Amino acid sequence: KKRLTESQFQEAIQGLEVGQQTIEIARGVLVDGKPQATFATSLGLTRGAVSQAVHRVWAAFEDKNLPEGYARVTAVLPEHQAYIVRKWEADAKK
Amino acid sequence: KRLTESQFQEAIQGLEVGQQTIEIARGVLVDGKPQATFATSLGLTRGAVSQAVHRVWAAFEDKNLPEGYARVTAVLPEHQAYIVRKWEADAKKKQ
DNA sequence: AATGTTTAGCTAAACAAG
DNA sequence: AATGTTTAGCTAAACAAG
Repeated sequence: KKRLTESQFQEAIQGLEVGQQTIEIARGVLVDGKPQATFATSLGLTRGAVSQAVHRVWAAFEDKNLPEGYARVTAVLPEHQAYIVRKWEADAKK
Repeated sequence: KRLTESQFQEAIQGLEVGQQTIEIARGVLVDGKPQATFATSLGLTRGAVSQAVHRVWAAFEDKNLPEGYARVTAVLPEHQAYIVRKWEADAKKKQ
């Protein structure tokens, strides 16, 4: 169970193109710790829809909290360079 | 954007794709038909037909990269992101 | 007018976790 | 059994270009 403080939630949704329903679901789950099931029930949504709603806000938070100084990069690379990049990632993981 | 039937089959190889999307994508990319023809015939929105074409085109773009090349995404220290950006230019210059 | 695009958001239903 | 995740495929409706 991923959780956010209100401060972290405010950061997550600042500038985010997100509707009121998604905000309410995400706050209830991530900030208040309520089950996603409660919103699926009350809003007449599939479990997958509620899962995606929480994920949209979580993903936004993650994008604003990358390690200090780090950049996301995407590139088409030859085999040996692609290997090096994946190994930088793998070694950073563990 | 246009494809031969061979390129089209390459595009969809290993792709999870249903026949309706295959029909739309072939019609547009291979046979050169407007997307509009499929929105009408299949009762779909324009955006659905546009996405259908996109799903197969994107798959083709990945298959059609040079042998041994791959699209990688990573979150890295700035200096390593810099190295990757340079490599990306080196690869473009070679191709 | 006509045609094609973008993306937040949702479905279906298999799947993964609890 | 209940609950949460994934993703090709869909719409909505606003935007892009002619």
